[PDB]
Amino acid sequence: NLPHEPEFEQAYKELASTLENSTLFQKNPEYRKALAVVSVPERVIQFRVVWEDDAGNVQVNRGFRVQFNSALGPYKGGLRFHPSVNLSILKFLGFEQIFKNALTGLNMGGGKGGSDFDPKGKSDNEIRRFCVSFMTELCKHIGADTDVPAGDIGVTGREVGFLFGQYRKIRNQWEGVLTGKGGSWGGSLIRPEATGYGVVYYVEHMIAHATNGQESFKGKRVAISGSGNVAQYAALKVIELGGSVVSLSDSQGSLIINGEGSFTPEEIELIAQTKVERKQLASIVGAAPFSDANKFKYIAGARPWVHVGKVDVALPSATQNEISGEEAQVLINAGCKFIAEGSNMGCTQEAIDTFEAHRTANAGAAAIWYAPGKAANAGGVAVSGLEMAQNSARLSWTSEEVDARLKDIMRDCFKNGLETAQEYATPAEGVLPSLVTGSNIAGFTKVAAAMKDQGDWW
Amino acid sequence: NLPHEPEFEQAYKELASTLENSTLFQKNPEYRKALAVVSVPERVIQFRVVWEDDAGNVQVNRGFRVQFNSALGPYKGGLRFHPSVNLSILKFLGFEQIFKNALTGLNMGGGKGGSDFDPKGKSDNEIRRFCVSFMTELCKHIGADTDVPAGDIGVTGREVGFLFGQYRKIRNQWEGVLTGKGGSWGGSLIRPEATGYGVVYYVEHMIAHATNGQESFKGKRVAISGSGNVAQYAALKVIELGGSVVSLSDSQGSLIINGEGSFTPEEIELIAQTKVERKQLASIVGAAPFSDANKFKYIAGARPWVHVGKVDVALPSATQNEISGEEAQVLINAGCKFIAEGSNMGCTQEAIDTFEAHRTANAGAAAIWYAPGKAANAGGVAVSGLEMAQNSARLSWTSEEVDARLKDIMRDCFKNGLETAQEYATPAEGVLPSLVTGSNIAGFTKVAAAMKDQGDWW
Amino acid sequence: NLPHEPEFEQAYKELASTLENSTLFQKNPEYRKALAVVSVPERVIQFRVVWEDDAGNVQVNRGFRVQFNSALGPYKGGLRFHPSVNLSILKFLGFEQIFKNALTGLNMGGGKGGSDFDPKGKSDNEIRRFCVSFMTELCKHIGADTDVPAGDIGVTGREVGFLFGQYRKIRNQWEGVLTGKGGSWGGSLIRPEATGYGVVYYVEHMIAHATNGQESFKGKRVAISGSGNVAQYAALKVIELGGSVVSLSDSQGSLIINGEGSFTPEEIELIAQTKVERKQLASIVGAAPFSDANKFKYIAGARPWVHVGKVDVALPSATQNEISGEEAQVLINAGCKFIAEGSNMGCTQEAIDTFEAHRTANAGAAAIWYAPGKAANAGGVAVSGLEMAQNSARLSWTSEEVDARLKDIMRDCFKNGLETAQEYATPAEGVLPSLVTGSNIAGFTKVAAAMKDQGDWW
Amino acid sequence: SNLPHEPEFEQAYKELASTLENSTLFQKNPEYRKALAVVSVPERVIQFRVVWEDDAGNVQVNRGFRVQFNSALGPYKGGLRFHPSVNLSILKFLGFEQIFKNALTGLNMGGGKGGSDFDPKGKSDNEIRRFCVSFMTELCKHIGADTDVPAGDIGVTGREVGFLFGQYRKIRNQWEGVLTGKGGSWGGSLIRPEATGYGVVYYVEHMIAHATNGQESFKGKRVAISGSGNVAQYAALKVIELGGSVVSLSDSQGSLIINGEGSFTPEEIELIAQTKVERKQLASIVGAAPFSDANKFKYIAGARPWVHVGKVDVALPSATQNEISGEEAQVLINAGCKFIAEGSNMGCTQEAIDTFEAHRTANAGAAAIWYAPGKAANAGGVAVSGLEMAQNSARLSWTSEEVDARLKDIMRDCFKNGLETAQEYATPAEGVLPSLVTGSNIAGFTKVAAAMKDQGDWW
Repeated sequence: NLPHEPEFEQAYKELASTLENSTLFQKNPEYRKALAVVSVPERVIQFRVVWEDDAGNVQVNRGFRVQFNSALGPYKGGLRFHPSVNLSILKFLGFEQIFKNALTGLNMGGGKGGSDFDPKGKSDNEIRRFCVSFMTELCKHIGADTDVPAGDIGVTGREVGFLFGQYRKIRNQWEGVLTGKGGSWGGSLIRPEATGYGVVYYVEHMIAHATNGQESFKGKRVAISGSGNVAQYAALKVIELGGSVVSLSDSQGSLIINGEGSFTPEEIELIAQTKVERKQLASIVGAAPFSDANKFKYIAGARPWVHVGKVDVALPSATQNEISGEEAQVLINAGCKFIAEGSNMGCTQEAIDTFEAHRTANAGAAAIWYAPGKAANAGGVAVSGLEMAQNSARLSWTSEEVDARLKDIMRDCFKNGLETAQEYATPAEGVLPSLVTGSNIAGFTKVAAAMKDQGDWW
Repeated sequence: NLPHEPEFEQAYKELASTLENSTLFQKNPEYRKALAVVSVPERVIQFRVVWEDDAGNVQVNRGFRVQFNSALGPYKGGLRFHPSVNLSILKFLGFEQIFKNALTGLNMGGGKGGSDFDPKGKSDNEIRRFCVSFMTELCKHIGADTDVPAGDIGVTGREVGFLFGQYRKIRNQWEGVLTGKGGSWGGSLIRPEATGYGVVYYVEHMIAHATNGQESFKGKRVAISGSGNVAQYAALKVIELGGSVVSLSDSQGSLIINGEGSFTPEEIELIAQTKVERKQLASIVGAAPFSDANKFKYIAGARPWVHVGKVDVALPSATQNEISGEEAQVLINAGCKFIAEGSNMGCTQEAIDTFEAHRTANAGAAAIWYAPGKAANAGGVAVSGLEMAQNSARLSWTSEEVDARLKDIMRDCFKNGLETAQEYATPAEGVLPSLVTGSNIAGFTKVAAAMKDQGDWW
Repeated sequence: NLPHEPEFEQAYKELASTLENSTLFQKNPEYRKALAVVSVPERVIQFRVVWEDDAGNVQVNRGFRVQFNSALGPYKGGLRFHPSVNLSILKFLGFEQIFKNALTGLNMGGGKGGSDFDPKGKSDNEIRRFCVSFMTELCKHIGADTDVPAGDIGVTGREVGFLFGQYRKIRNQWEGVLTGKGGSWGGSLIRPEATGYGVVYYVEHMIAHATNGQESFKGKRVAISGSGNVAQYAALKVIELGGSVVSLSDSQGSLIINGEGSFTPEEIELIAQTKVERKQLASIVGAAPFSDANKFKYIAGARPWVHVGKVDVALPSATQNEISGEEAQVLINAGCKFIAEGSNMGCTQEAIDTFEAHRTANAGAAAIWYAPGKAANAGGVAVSGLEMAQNSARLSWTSEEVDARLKDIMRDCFKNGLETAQEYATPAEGVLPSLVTGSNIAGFTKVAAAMKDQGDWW
Repeated sequence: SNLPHEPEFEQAYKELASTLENSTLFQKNPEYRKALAVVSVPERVIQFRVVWEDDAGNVQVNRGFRVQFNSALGPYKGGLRFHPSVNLSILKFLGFEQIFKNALTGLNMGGGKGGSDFDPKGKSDNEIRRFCVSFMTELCKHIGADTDVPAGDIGVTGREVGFLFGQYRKIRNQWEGVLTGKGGSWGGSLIRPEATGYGVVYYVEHMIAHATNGQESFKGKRVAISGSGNVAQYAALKVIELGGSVVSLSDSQGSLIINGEGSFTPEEIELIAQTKVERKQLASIVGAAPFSDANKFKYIAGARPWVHVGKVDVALPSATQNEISGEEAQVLINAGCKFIAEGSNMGCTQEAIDTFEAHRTANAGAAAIWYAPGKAANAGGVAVSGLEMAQNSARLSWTSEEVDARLKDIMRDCFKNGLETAQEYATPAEGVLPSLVTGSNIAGFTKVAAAMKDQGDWW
């Protein structure tokens, strides 16, 4: 009899239902066996981790690595360091990573792990001492051809460092065992720009499809939210591609372009610099260049969607639930034909249905086409693939070579949605398929077809 | 004393007798010692396989992996499941595969394995359990840096899958350990088009050498027998290069182009469909577009060769023994300058002799040039290389890349045979070198020299 | 107490010095702790080697692998068979290899190894037996991901193959375990040309920076000394890039041009022909094409430098101490702006000094710029990385691809110097940074930061 | 070849070649001269940087060594020393010597030594632990219960062997006899703390029986022991159990001697032991009973005991290395001493051994002082190491008597082997005691090089 894993049970249940709400089990009833086999993890290793504080007292924590599926590649997925962390939670995140990884087209499996060690308040020494203990046991079960972890909440560049360093010390091997590594020791160019650029390349593959190769980002006006990695870099891509960034935002208010024009790459770098020193957009409007009142209007308390006027593309990249149902409709009245999430769960369920019913009711390129986070924002995941690719050759690509390849990888991710929705939720003649509905299913179907080829089920 | 291995002994003779009838041993008489050493296998694992049939009974079969030579690369060669299988047979096919893999210039060794297990009348369930057991032992002695098997008789997608999955299960590693793998779990694009395209690419390099790069496939008429995947895809690549595909065939008869012109790509495809439907060419000529008497002429019970008129290239891609002595001479009467086996052993010994006695009699592009199977149709073998390349970085290539690279590899195959005939079987001045001789020796020399470099012999 | 290690102790002291003559320890006084930690090798293997002579007597020699630092990659570096060999000498060379290797940008650590085994006067059968015995133990501590050794004094192609083959037999793996491999069994194209081209490309990147990208080698008069492959392949590349090779020279004398005009490839192939036959430059001047006193002019005794009139670029590539203080001054008065080493210790300390004190005294493109051997002749190292890169996919590149990539590695190498010099030895405005100082620090800082990232020090 | 200066080693090598030359060996077996050049180079030496962290959290660096010298007879056996004077030279020397010593036990046990130059002096248990953790993280690659089984030495005791053991088990994930000197509940052996001390007395008591044609034993015998750690403690106790008297112990600060004719008692030895636990000195314990009593005891500051005990029969140096020189050798000759063997490693300098072996040549019979070398006589602690492995493999914990019975046997056969080896090859004049030094060195060398020849090491 199972224990209570409510975080996982729901993630399980969300998948089942979307597979049932589709033609997948009419055309292949035998894929209920796939769901049954796939949702038991292949392997879970739990381990005590004993580490020492700056005072010398003993401290105990629980370390986990859920290694869910490896049919399409080595186990791949993040490490989480947070006092909430437990099996139930890492399964929920392992499970989903199978299918979000699978959706990219790369040869990557699915897993997640970490510990309930709480890095808040700890010194860098304490972190280093814990990482060293964590990796002393974890080194046994990973490797560049077996399991390739990465970062997540409370594990970034610094901890990836400590973990890589101790893997090496024990294993006597330099290899792509971890991703999100430093640039001099097997890290990848276009990592910081990965999620920003990846969203833009994805939407570009949507445009060409809907417009039969006739239109692109060029000429288009693009309203964007947020000002961190994700917005900055999606903004820079629109610009290089001859488009128009017409809005940025932070949590206190929106900076939008007055009339026709865009942000320039010079201006975006200013906004970055102030986001490094953690100053809010209202603080830079009093000086040049943002003081120009003919170009910029700063609106306080406001998300940008209602203030941008006529827009063609919409890119939330700030937080979750930053587009409501009333903002979805205003976006539709404003002529916006495309929308993707740079941020995870960026659009509310209300707004999602609003985009999907509108798509449903408008044949072709009169529709507003929506892309969920799990596909459009997988540029971070894609570039991890390319880290390992380069790590395998022990060689650094150029920033042009990674960038170009990143785009191709968002095409495969685009294709996987497009083709799976055309097959399992066939729209009417004229109508665009559902990239959301396609993208919740494609991960499962690639992985289950794989599992059957390999005798994991029958 | 030695055992009886007629299959191996026969193939060992043929190579000795190729090698003796040349200058190889007058320049390097010590290379006789390489011959003695190379033809004793580096390693051979034989093993019992106990497996359960659908009725609950114990079944016993013999498992084999002959790992012959690894000087140029790790062991490369297929698995065969047929009741005929035994050490001698595998030692035959594995010995050959050393030299025919070597001939490509890719870094590949030589081996062969499989079993006396008979897939005839076996449920897919019985196949899976045999594959799971056969792998349970085979996994100890193989691995991507060590020994990389593939398909052969009785082993294709189904078994390559079951074998891969069980390897993954025990070894806990995702890697290029088998080839002919699925598209989603590490197969290469251009896998089906690989033998057809490779033959066409081999011929292209014949044309450039033979005319100094004044000619190509552009403007030439190509006779092609066969109408399965090799014939199909060779005809397509010909058409892509500006060539005319003037014939297709099957066991019952021939479909030829009337006068001048070519098959189009949508005509190959229609044929390919009706081939999947298991119906013959004679049955589609009642309808359009093959009912056009201006364009097509069905000929029952004929091979295409005498009925195509004047022709530039010929591509045997149906069966063994489809060009007789009479048909070689008719192709020579019809001005055909290039003949190359897409099918295996496509030309009968008299056709080969005819073509060789015509080359010796005609300096330059006057001569008909024959290119043998082991050289012309190693494109399935070459894309096995490109499958492995990709697997390593865990990154799919494009069609455009895999395809580009195949031509490169077929250039190397061509160069190896060409140059080896200039050196060790030197034709008179202005007369083309022998690609049959070249290609039966190039293998041996590359390995023998490499073996020496490595202290395998001295 | 630590043993007397004079050659290592001096090499440590030189670094500690060049690190002190900089802002590095001001800006980061913690990095002194790196110099401490880094300068004790991660690991050393010493081992008895017992091997048999042609008479059948047991002979004993010592074998060493210093695995110094593995932060930027797996250990990389040469093996040396010379009777001087001890730990101290290999410690010295390994130490410097870590920093030389980091300079390229590539993911290579640093090591050295070998034995006191004397090849001088040993038969090719004894070398082979020692290699087998030697590699029987060493196999245990190297591999394609741990340590990739190579050649040095006493270890060429022949020895390399003997080492490769015994690693194959034991480990039963074909991998990129060594570099300098035969072209059939994992070699790379552009190996011979590596140092010569490498040099030229580094000077092309210099030009580019020092003329804000408007000049290249196009139009430039280029002084070369030497006439072995290094000068020859530097001279072919200059000419490939639209530049003029106006001198070559042997130890006996110098062949130069009269006024405008330059060496042609074909004339270089005659100097290459007659340098294989061990004959001198003075001998070939009797005949055409060199006998043409209008184009060419042989000067016995002399080096090129005073006789080549006005010149732009100066590539010493013959033997040590070949540019004195005074020839530096003449190179300066001839208008030379660029000078690299292809031959190690090509410039004398006085000439290095003249070049730097000239650079310091002449803002911008008025300066002569001196590039040091460690950065300029990193071409053989670069291609070592590219050889491995190729062995990780079992797929060899074209000459043109290895050539393109050798260029970019030389760019990274330039960058690393230039940027480190801009940082830790800031030049005055308009003055070029010191690449000698650049390349001395850049190695250490790159390896030091990575060690901190990976918690090897704190 | 360039070769580094390893003075301690080179000397131990040359002296072995000497004692083997000075005998009928290489005439009867001239091919063994080839084993000489082979044996004396090590099979494998692993060096490694050890990086660790002090209580303030500052980085510290140290040098790690394991010398794997010979393995023909067995897996590499021999201790770990943590002392600031440690280098490859010293470890090669201690390594080399460990080979023949382990061969003399008659258990299938090779030779080697390792350690670090980490000084435990002044350092907290948390620092040592953290040191052993980083030390073992690298060493775990090159050792194993069928490969290399290290042990204690100066700087490494039961404390450090626990720390090291536990980090092996973490990384490698096997519990095994990959070390010795272990605690009684996690693979340890009974009699390990007793073993060296017991071993030397056991050995010496066969010297008595032989030299006295069965007439005498330790019964009656006054025996001058040096040192006051575990070796001298249980050596002393073994002499008191066998009817002898112990008339001295000592530390680095001084010697504590008997007055008149009595002995140390187990009661006293136990107190001296608990004093040595806190690591207090012999000068700190003579100012209250039972060591005040100046009719039984006299405490001497700065002195080794030898001149102060007067007339002695046996001498048992168990303090530290090079504690006996020619001066003291002659002092023991003049004291009527007839038997001497070291408890401590390498207690007698070459001068002592030249003296003792000159003395033996000169005087026939029971007038000779007879010296037993280290490799033969203080192999009791290392014999019991082999039995610790035996017991880990057997997966059982043998009784005190069973181990003792086996230790006993081991030192018997070693004495026999040494005695019978010299008798065959360095044959004495009539009456004259045969050389235990030349005999023990041959018997081991032969066993090693003979096993090496068979295994294709030399030919």
